[PDB]
Amino acid sequence: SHHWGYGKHNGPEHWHKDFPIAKGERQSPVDIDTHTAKYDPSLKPLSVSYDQATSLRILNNGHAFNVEFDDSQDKAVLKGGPLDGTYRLIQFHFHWGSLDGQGSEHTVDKKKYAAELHLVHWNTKYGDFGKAVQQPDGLAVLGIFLKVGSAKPGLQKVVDVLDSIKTKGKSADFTNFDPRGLLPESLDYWTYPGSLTTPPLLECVTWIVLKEPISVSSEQVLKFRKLNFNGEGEPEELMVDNWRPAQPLKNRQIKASFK
Ligand SMILES: Nc1nc(Cl)nc2c1ncn2[C@@H]1O[C@H](COS(N)(=O)=O)[C@@H](O)[C@H]1O
Ligand code: NA
Ligand SMILES: [Zn+2]
Repeated sequence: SHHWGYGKHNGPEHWHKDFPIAKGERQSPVDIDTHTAKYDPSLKPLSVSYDQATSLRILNNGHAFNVEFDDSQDKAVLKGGPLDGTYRLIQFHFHWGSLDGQGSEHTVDKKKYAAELHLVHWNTKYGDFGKAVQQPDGLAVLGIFLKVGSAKPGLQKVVDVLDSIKTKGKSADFTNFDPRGLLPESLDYWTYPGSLTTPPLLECVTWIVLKEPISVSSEQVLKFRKLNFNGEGEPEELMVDNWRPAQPLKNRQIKASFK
């Protein structure tokens, strides 16, 4: 069993030893250089259809927390933009910092945001998530940057349950949460082919990164930083800086949906 994390001893610079694809040709995240990304007038409109989303549970996995959805049918899907076909929402999670100046995985002209939200979807033509991650077009991850300013009301239900899942392996019922409340106003985006940003680092993701960040309050993000990487009763290691830094772009082009 693997023992990866974000510390000096088991962090991103170590991952390549168990997961050699870490040094691959389409690794994520990347820096988005806004003056090199090209507007692509042929990107179709992005369609976020979350009306029938069914959230189930929230889990501290020792790396982040995941809000899990019922993906047994087409209840919450992402279509359009660069995507062919239908991608089903399976979960969302975040990456964040110890301080507001770092936390995001993607960067924008080298700017790091305080946090990044990842809504993870799988291509329904592959039948299940485990089959989808074996395909170059198996996943679509919608990435949303968080900056610290005004509170995000649609996030507070998440923040308030975190006290009940402080430590690794803890979960809580998390029904009737509406992920539409985490979106910015604009769906303008950048897109590029990449990977999972955690082990196993599989090169199966179409990344769609929204240009407009959402604002969250310092109180909201401070509560993210009170979670623990450790399990119950173990010495406290605060769950902070659970982000992978930018990876080489290699032979890839980042496309913009907007001028
Ligand atoms: N052992 C594993 N096998 C497979 Cl098959 N998938 C896995 C995985 N461990 C994590 N995942 C997924 O990868 C996302 C992280 O990557 S991210 N930041 O969204 O790019 C996580 O939340 C999960 O969905
Ligand atoms: Na916003
Ligand atoms: Zn992620």
